[PDB]
Amino acid sequence: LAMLSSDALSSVAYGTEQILIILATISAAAFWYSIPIAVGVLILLLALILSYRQIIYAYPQGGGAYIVSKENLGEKPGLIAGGSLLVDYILTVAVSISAGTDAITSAFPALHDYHVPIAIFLVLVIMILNLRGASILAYPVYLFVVALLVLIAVGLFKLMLFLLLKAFSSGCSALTGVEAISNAIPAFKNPPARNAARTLAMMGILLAILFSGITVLAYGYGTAPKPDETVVSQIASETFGRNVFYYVIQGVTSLILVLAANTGFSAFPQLAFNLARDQYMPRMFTVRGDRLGFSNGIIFLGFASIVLIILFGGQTEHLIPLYAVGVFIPFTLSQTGMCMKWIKQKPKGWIGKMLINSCGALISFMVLSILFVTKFNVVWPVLIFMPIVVLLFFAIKNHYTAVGEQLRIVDKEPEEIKGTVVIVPVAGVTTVVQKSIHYAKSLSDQVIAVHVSFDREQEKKFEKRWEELNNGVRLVTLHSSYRSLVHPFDKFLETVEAKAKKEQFSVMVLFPQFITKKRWHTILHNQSAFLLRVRLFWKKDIMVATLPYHFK
Amino acid sequence: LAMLSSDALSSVAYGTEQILIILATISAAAFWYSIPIAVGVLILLLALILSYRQIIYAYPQGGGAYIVSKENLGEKPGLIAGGSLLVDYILTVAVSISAGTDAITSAFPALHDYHVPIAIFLVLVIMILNLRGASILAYPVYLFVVALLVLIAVGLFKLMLFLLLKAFSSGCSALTGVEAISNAIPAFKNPPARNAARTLAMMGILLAILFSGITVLAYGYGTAPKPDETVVSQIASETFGRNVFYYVIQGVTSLILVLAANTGFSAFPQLAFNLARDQYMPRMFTVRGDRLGFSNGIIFLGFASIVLIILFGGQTEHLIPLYAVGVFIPFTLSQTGMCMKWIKQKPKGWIGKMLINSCGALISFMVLSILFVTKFNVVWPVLIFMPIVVLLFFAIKNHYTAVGEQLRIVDKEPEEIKGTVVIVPVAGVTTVVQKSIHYAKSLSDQVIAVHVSFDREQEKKFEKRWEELNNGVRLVTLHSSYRSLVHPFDKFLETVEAKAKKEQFSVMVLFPQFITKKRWHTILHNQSAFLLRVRLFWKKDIMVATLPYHFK
Ligand SMILES: Nc1ncnc2c1ncn2[C@@H]1O[C@@H]2COP(=O)(O)O[C@H]3[C@@H](O)[C@H](n4cnc5c(N)ncnc54)O[C@@H]3COP(=O)(O)O[C@H]2[C@H]1O
Ligand SMILES: Nc1ncnc2c1ncn2[C@@H]1O[C@@H]2COP(=O)(O)O[C@H]3[C@@H](O)[C@H](n4cnc5c(N)ncnc54)O[C@@H]3COP(=O)(O)O[C@H]2[C@H]1O
Repeated sequence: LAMLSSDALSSVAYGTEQILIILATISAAAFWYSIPIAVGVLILLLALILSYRQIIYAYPQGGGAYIVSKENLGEKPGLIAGGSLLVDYILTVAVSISAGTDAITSAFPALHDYHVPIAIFLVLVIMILNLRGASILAYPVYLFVVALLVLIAVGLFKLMLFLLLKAFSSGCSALTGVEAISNAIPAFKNPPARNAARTLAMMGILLAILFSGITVLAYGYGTAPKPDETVVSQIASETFGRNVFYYVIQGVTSLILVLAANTGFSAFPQLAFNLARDQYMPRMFTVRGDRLGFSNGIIFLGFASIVLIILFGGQTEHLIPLYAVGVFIPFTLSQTGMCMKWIKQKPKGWIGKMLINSCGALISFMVLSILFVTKFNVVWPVLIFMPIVVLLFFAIKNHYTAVGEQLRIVDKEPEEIKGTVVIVPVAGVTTVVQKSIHYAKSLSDQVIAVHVSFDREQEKKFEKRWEELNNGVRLVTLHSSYRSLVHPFDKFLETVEAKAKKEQFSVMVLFPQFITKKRWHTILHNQSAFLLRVRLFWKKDIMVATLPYHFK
Repeated sequence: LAMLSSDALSSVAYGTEQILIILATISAAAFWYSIPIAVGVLILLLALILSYRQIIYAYPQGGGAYIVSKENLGEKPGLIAGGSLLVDYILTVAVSISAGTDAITSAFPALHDYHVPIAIFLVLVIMILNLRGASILAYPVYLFVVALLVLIAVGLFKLMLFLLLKAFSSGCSALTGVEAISNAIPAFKNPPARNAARTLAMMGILLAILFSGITVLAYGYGTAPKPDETVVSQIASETFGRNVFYYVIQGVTSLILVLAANTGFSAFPQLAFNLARDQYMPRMFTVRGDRLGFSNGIIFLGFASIVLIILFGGQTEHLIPLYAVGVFIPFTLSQTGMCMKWIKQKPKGWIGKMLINSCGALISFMVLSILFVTKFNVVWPVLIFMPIVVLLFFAIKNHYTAVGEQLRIVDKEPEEIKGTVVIVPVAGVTTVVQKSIHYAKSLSDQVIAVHVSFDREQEKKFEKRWEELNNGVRLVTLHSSYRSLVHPFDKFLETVEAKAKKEQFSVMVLFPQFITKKRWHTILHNQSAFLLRVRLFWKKDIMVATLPYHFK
């Protein structure tokens, strides 16, 4: 469960802190109310757990909060859930990294001045880790569970209305990672659905225990959220006095928050694939296992997290309502979808599932409404992003539908080709030119070599050296008055294409891609051919073949 | 002259300011010494002018300070001059933009807090202007000349030892733009050499007049360099009292400094071409007039100027010794090269050219030595960049020489090809697939279509739809258990390449590049083919042809 429960188990490092921050606007003595609200949050958690249990039972293939919110409501709610899951992933990496840096700064207060630099550094190291592709993502979660359990144990040993709703919303903001198991069902044992339901029940129990313990410890110690450190940090400090175990707790908390960010990065492509299978995201994302869109997606979430951690300054309190909205819109849409699927169907336990999902959906909608009407000064990014991202999804869907309409219809075959002319541009006669012209002669005749010379005498010397060469292909030296390569070439191209069309031939070009095993010679070599392809050979409907001449 | 004299004529906005800053460490009363040093700088200017006059006479083709410093000394000094000209261009854009922003902030003191933001904004707007490719670059220079001439006139109307060497160096740092005419000789009238010499003489006279007037006005007004504004700004303010004409002077000064930055950007590719013609810079830069390396070069100088304006904070005083070193190393190397060319040859006026170039070279070497031993805390970027850039130039030269050795030698022709097999991967039968397979059948037989299916039933449906299609090409459905596209494909590729080699055939692949006239659909369409080309078709020596299927 660890590799998937990272998000939810790490949420306790800031759930109680958010509750206390919202309850600190009244007075310190109001911290009493942090005890009921917490269990109230747990109540919602119950519903969510129960609700999502049904989802793993409902969709063994693994749908999370998108398939449920698309197959049940319709196109627009499904795309809204998808866009909100995307913003949930961006906020997951942002908030998890911000809280990890805040925990580190709590451990080492001298670093507190450099909060956003270490934050962007952590984002960048996670980006690099997820760009170059385990059991190293399961030890930190178990360490965090053990450390927090023993911290709760020793804390108990030592110990032995609108604003309330705002606190309830900001505390439910500690329930964000529950979607991970519903998204990653297909990664389980032989009974995937039952095993995933069991492990999500274990996740719910463990998260409830951790959150309740942290809240009761915060109540007992009478702690308050200092801008310098988290509430869990204060609990550990007041329980163990900044000893080795306190530093262990801080390091493990930071590690699990980094791990939660990593889970956000590694679970975004699951959303991208679920969307691109429905023609809403680019087809590059359809090949999930080959990691095609993985690099682009990691780049995008890394840059978005950087932007949302610099604009918001790394203060997790100012980013947590954005995260709560981004994770609770999919919650509401998913629970509403489960409710609608239940009412449309007639299963045996119809009434119980009805009531549970309806209660959960109402609670989640109430929470997100409060987040809207309370922290709008930090939730307006949702109101500017969801329209943009959903309109982008719909634009992609419209484009793919138009392409399908203009492509599925097979029509009359084109006119029969009676041969090809292969223009083989040459810089200087080398082994690469010899190989390319040999292959061109293999493909067809009329192998027209062309050299766009920049000097008349050099042109004559090159033509003489060509006449020395034994290849029997006609070569055309085009003189360019200034150091140009496109205009003479495209003039010759127009002439040769007109001649080929009159003789009914298909124009083809060879561009030997000189490849050297050094990974930085690509800027040096064959960078004058990408010019030709981009400029005058992808606008003419002309085949442009590349011969990978390797270097040794 | 304006489009080339922008740099030198804009240097007066900060030359006298630098002189006064260096002379302000003693006392305000030391500003008297700003009068002799200025004319002393003028003396050096004379030599430089004279020296570079000879260069336009020596090299009508246009060599500036690189060809002179390569054809006369040798490889290492020539590459040192090239690298130092590159750092001179980076510092030209950086310092010119920084001084322009400083002049703007002088005009509008409320903007002085946002100095580096407006600086990076100006760098970015010049980058955009020089990325998308006049007479709009000549009016600002003439306006600046007229404004400063009338300012000098009204200023005269109103008015009617180691540290000294440091001031002399920082004042000679106002002589930076002289290289522009020597670089852009070929852009002149029918007698290019004589006309360029005449216009550089006019440049020298005008720059001397402007600098002498500004220095004498600074002496007369007793002005001192305030961190808030330039010396020319103080002159204009004390002469015209922040009237409309003072704002005109400030705006025109900022405009000409922006224009100087633009000249740096637009003259860097001249250096890049002069280097790549000698195999020291990538061959992408050889095609100067077609603007191949222009985009990469503009990107590089823009980012380097951003780095050197953020690290140095936009303070032109802390960037001006870097600029002076970067412009005076090429000065010294060029004058030494002219001296050595004179001594090796035996021209009529041998002794005069000898003495002039020797005096200029000694003065320039002394200036750069003082810049080294005085402002090293801001000149260490040269000491970390010149080794890197010169070693990079030598690495490129070695790589190109090795490639020439391994390529110029034409060897025995490869074995004769007896035909080709064209693998034509297919996603779904469309018009694009029909066109690509028609072209493949045109090229050769054994048109092997392949479909890497992700679902068995979908595979059967696709095969049935193919059998419905009339094309007589064998199709292979490869089943991938997970959503992959490389591994099944490269296994099939290994098998088919082995079969082709046994039958002695050359493997070829077709990848129809779906092009839509929208400039942002490239992320959507045909992004699963770049995967194949990069992953398993540029490591196998397999021709990879792309068919530009346009969209309508
Ligand atoms: N003598 C030499 N010294 C060092 N490196 C050498 C070399 N001869 C070839 N190479 C390297 O091998 C690549 C093979 O270029 P090729 O001449 O086959 O094929 C050329 C030709 O098809 C076309 N092309 C480039 N310049 C051209 C020109 N001036 N006139 C006509 N076609 C040109 O672009 C292709 C690649 O051009 P690019 O020069 O970027 O790419 C060259 C260059 O990177
Ligand atoms: N039914 C449809 N709906 C919407 N857009 C459609 C479409 N059919 C084709 N296109 C668009 O046209 C491009 C032409 O792809 P084609 O199938 O010729 O050529 C394919 C094929 O040669 C290869 N390829 C991609 N997926 C493959 C797969 N699953 N199995 C085998 N080859 C594949 O890569 C080429 C380009 O793939 P990609 O899909 O990026 O590129 C596709 C896609 O962008």
